[PDB]
Amino acid sequence: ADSDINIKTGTTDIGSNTTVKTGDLVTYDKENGMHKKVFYSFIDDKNHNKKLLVIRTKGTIAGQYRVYSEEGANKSGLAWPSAFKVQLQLPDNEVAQISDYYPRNSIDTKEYFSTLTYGFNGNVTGDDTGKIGGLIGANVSIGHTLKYVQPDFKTILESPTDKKVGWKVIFNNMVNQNWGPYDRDSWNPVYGNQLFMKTRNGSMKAADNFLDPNKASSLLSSGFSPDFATVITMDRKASKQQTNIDVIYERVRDDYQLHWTSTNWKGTNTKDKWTDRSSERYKIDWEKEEMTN
Amino acid sequence: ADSDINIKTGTTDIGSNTTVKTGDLVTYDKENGMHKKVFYSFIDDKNHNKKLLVIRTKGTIAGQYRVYSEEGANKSGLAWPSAFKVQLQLPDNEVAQISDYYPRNSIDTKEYFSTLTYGFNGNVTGDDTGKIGGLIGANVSIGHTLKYVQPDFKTILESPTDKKVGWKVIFNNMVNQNWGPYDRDSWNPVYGNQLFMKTRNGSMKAADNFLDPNKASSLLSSGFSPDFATVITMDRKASKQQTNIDVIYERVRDDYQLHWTSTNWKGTNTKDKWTDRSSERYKIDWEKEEMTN
Amino acid sequence: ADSDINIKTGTTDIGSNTTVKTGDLVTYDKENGMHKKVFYSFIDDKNHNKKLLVIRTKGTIAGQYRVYSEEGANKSGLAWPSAFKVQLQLPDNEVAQISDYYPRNSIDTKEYFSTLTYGFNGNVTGDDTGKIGGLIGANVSIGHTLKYVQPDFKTILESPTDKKVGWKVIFNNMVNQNWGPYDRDSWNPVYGNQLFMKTRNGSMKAADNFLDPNKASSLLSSGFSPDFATVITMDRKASKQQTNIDVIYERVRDDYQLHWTSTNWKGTNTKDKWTDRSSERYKIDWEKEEMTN
Amino acid sequence: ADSDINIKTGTTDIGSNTTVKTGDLVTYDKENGMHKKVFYSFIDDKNHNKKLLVIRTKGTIAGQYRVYSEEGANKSGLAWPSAFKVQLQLPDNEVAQISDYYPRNSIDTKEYFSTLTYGFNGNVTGDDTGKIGGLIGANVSIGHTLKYVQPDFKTILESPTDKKVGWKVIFNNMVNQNWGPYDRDSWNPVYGNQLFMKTRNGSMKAADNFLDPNKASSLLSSGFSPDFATVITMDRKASKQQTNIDVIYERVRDDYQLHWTSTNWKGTNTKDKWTDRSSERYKIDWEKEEMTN
Amino acid sequence: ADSDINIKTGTTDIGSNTTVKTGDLVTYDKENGMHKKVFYSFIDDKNHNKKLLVIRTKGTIAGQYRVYSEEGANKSGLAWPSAFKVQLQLPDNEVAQISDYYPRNSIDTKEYFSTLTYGFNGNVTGDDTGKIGGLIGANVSIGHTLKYVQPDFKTILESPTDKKVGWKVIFNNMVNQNWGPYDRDSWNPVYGNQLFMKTRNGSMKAADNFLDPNKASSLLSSGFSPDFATVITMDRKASKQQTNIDVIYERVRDDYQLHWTSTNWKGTNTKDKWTDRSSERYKIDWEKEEMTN
Amino acid sequence: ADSDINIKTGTTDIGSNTTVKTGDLVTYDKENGMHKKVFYSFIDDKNHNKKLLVIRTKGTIAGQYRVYSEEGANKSGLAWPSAFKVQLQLPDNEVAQISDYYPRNSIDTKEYFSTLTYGFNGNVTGDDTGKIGGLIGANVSIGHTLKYVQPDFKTILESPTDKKVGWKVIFNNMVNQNWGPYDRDSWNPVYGNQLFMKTRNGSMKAADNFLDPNKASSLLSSGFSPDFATVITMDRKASKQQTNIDVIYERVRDDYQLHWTSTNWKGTNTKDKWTDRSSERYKIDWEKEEMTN
Repeated sequence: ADSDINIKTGTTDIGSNTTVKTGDLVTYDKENGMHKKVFYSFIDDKNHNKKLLVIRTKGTIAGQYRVYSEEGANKSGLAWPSAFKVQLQLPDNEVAQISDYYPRNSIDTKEYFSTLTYGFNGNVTGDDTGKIGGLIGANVSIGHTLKYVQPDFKTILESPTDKKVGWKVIFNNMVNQNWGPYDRDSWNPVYGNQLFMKTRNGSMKAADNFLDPNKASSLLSSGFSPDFATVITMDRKASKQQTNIDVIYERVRDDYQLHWTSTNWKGTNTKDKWTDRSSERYKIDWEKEEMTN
Repeated sequence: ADSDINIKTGTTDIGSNTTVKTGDLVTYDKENGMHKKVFYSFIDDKNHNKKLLVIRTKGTIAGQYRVYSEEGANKSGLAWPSAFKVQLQLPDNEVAQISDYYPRNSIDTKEYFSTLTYGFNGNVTGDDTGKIGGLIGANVSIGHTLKYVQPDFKTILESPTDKKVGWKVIFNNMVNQNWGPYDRDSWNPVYGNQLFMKTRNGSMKAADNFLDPNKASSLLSSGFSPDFATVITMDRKASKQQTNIDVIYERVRDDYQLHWTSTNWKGTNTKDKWTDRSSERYKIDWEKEEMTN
Repeated sequence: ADSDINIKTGTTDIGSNTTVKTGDLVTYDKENGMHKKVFYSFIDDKNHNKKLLVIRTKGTIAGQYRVYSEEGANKSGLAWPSAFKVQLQLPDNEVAQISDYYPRNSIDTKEYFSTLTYGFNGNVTGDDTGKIGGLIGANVSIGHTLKYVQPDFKTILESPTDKKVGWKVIFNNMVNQNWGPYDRDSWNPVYGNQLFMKTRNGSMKAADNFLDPNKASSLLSSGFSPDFATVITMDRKASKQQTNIDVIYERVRDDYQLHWTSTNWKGTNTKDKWTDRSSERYKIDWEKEEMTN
Repeated sequence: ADSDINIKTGTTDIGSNTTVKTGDLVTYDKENGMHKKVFYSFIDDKNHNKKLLVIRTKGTIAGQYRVYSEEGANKSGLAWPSAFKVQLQLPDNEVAQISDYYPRNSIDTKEYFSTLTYGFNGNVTGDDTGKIGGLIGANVSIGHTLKYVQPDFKTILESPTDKKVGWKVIFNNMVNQNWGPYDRDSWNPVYGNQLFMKTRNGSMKAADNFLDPNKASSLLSSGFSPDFATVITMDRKASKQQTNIDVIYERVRDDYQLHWTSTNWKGTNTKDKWTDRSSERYKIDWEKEEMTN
Repeated sequence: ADSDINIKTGTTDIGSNTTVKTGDLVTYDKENGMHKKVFYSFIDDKNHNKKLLVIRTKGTIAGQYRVYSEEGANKSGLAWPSAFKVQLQLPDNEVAQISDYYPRNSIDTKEYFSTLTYGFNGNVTGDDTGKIGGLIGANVSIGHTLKYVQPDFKTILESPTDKKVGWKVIFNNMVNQNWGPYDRDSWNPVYGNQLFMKTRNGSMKAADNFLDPNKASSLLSSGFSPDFATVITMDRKASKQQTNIDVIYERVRDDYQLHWTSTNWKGTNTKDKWTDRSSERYKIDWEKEEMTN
Repeated sequence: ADSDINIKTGTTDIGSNTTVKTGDLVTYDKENGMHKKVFYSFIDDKNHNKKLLVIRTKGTIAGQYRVYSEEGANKSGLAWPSAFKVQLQLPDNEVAQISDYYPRNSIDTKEYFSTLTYGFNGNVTGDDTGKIGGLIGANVSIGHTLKYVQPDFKTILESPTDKKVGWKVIFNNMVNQNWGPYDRDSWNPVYGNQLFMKTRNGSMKAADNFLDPNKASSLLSSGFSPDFATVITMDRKASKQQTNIDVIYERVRDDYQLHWTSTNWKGTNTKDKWTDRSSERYKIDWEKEEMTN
């Protein structure tokens, strides 16, 4: 921080004594169930070597966790979102550049416990018959415990360039009725992948043996709301002061099936079965300081 | 955060050098037990590409946790709120759009502990006859503990569109006298669903074996107070500057029944038995900057 | 928060550039042991569609925990506060409305631990007579732990309407000398309800066997200090600009009896035996911005 | 909080555009070992319906933990502070009223853990004589752990009226050299009350077997420093604009006695054996805005 | 802190009453997969004895966790980033100097638990054949537990000079599907280094038995975003007011190889196999207050 | 704090309404590997009885952990930093004085847990031969656990005078691959001091059996960055308004050696084997308010 290097807090920040122009653009993709919103801000700070545009991609991508197929009361399929993505990209010829973005990837951590225990113990015995016993034993033990926190979905910044940047919010693992957690590769010889399995031996229809969406991550059904920031810089001398930028909102769905094996339910999961993409092109005008679609 | 992208904090926010018009609208629906309040704010920031309206839906929806029927000291039923909802909807023909909302869905997390321990141990026996013994054992154990916090109710943002948005605050699980927690599906072969059961063998009227409301989640009886924000944007060039919007407050009740088998108490719960819906239309005048009903 | 929807913090609040008129009104009800204080504030913000009055009910209701009954050396009774209440009410012929209140009901939570542990272990034996013993075993163990924090009293907002609002701070459960906790229904076949029982077999007068107030929640004796806010809105065009409002401070007391049973003490608790109600009418003059009693 | 009811923070607070007059009055009572200090502030805010006076009582009351009696090397007594009190009282004829005070009583909490564990385990044996053994067992258990933090002294707001208010800082319990905690009633058949017992059977004089003051709560010896605030309101139209108020600082002492039983030290504690009271009258002049003694 | 030495906060910071010149410079290195961004700030504060330039190196270095080799179906290698580095260096002939930098190295800590437990116990036995028996045991244990937090990567400031400074974010250790953690030296006689081994006995080809990147530190694949700051000072009297500086972004990759023994999978890791170096020369002009590349 | 004594925050602090002159002085000692930086500030506050100079000693001293000798494959030595020091001293004849400094020594704490557990257990046995067994036991246990956090290095303020002040950051203890912690006196009869021993039995060259620096405290290699402040006061009437001050940056290295015992590695540590001192003289001119070297 500025204070760490003996400089007045905020001394190096951009934006002071500058008139900032903001805007809001909303688009609803019915087919893809995506409410997409861009909130932008043009900052042309004259004490800065470039014009700046901050693009905040928000809105909400519905989850759409849903039983889609059902062939027999012993077989059914469930579609669920294994990944949500937001990506922005400047066409090859553009002179403006991706300069910054937030959030970024943070370094995870874990706590580790190492334990060593020494012990001795004696023991004198007897009986109503006069006999007397004796016991002397020792003991040692080495314990190791690992502790780490894990979110239902991980928010990752995709390797950016000066032309593109993106974020993917991917399913990590999830608790199923106080068990697991489970993930896309969880496997049990008897039950297979129990990720979204309600009962193991329940005797009901297949379509009726999936975890209640309310008892699972809310992003799976109701959805995830992007809140990412992208900073584009533009030279004041660039010959062309109009820039196009394409934005993609995407949902990748997995296929989780449950079938009855005469004795119990067994679950299977196939990755990236379906991909839903919604694309929009925005026109950036650095002279009028407006963004449109 | 603005500071993460080297921008002066607050530089991109809307509302400066703007006169904000606010207002309060209260409606009480006695039949449905709902105190409904709208707190709105028109922000027509000329440096923003559109007019802005912030609609805050508050007040509170009574829980209405009560014994509604009773067919003898052996049977009785209890109605309880399994869900509270608030929805805002713009008629499809409106040019105005839903642009943002808060709160949204947050990624849940959990703690995982994996432990591995191994030890050795000596032992020497002996009796007053000169006999000497000896024991040598070793062991290993693998253990894993899962930890996660669970609210009694979950606050969820439903998949919004540019015309409708909503929230649902649904019953999750609950502690019953230091045991459980229990949920809508909890089932015991002997007692059934004990969620709101006061005693297991209690020898009293059935209408009196329901948990004391003071010992259960306060939202079940006294109620929940919505505190949601919805932002609507409007083009300043739109020919028609009046917008209608409907707001619905809702309560979904389950049916928890208790009957005396002959040896103990057994509980059962029926989902979404009743739905109380209170709707109301408001008129948004973007030129006068006022909301009415 | 305003920042969550890209708006400058505070942009939406009421009160700026407004002269606020405040007042203090204190009333002491000796018979009911109640110090009742109203702190009011008139906010007539011309950019808000209505006049506002914020009423803060404070002061403090004495607890009055006491050994009031002494029927011989084997019987004695203790009166204690199981609930404290504060209620505000507008008459039915009023155009003014209850618009907001604080605090409200919060969603409680609980932490849950699920553990699975298994292990193996060898074991060879031998005595000074050639014999050699062997042992091989395994083990599995499932365990779950429920953790939840519990306040001595719970502060609850009762289902409000546009004419009435209220809070009740009710006894939840309490620790009795490093044990329990106990509540209004704790029942032990031998000692009954030990909520406020000092000793179990002590040989003293029944009146001297109650828990020292200094060792129980301080609200039980010294008392609870309300700190609630109610906001009332009034249309500036309504014919009458005067409003009456009744405020009621209330204390509900239980009766904890202790009796000697030949060998030890046993306790019983009777619910809501007494109710100390203290009401007062206030006049609100919206034109002079004064509140009086 | 004001933000909870959509009002600009601080809007309803008193004190703006007002000249506040403050003062310090210090008194040292030698016989009672009490440094008494009053810090006052007159706030005559013209947009508040009454004049206000904030009286803060500070200073320090010496603990005075000390061996007062000695009867040979077998018996000795120690006087210690079990309570510190501060009270303010307006004569009954005064029109001025006590309006608020701080701190007040807060709701205490506790943590409760409920645990259930399942357990199964097999086993096989076989000596060198070729005979095979076996063993199959199961197990189950329930555990409860209560956790709660306990201060050495509790700060309590005594039930106030519109004429008097006070606080009492009472001894709760205390750790004695890692043992305990112990309180005023602690009892052990062998040693009695070990609250301030240095050793259980040390060979020294009684007057030398009391716990080192440095190893016990600092309030017991060096003392307690009150930091309470009392708010008094006054009608501006009151004919008489002078007010008298008495302020009392107090210390209540218990009697801890030790005596050699021939085999070990035994402790006894007598409650409220001595009370040291220091009262002083102050004159409040609401017109000159000064307090004097 | 300034408050610690009785000085008004910020009193000694640089930057007040100074016009600061800032700039952004973005460069994308396709061959090396690096988005490089320099955000600079010239602060020529006349009450400071020298000119100052704050250089912040940001952007992001892709991780590039990939399967580069595959000699058959039973042997494949994975290239992964063991270190990310950012360095700045002023030619040795420059009069300008590196003055400060952030972050720096912080002192690590660890928690230590030492336990001593001693116990006693008895046991009285008796069989239906009138036989009685006793049992008296005793024991003592000494436990020791070590707790410490371990980031997947460590951020280290390399020993700087007045001409060169750098940081290195090096792989520390990581959790592999709840096991481990593992590091570059982890070794098992059976499976070798299991750092990125998906299965121990799977029958898939080698190239398909590497841990899925989504289940490993996100810096390994998507990458790390540098956020370092360097402060350079310059004498205002210096004859040459232009300075060259080289900035180097680097990625060091290890080579983790898997091969099927015939019974299971065995992994090995080769350190610093490859190094990707991306260097760039910037021109600093202290008179014009701009940086260019 | 000021607030604790009813005084407006910052009222007693120095610096307001004063023009502060600051400066940066950088020196790099190549032979001792020390980047030395002084950031100073002259504060001549006219409402303060003396001129002040705040000197902040920063920069960083390289750790320099390294294999210095390799006499054979069974013997090798390692040099490492056991202490880092920064000292300032005013010559005996100087009238200026050391007045304050930060950080200072903080009082350390530890957590102590004392436990007592007792219980009972019955046991009924029986077999096919007809036998009927029985068992009754009792048990008591006393456990103590000590918990305390320990930094790898301690930062200590050396005893200052009005002419000298200093800080020493000394090696405390350190975890070695999950074991230990070890310190400078750690000793095991078999392996001796395992402080920086990589493997106990490893069959490689001694020069290759030292802990990987990345797996040890970062200060050991990359170095420590001082961040200390000392304030010097000067009488405005002192005849000589020039002051000399000498600054020392120091590194003290220990010698850690490893030799092969023909069966395993054995570590040894020799204290303060080497000392690297870098001294610098600065001239303080209180009239021009500049500092030079």
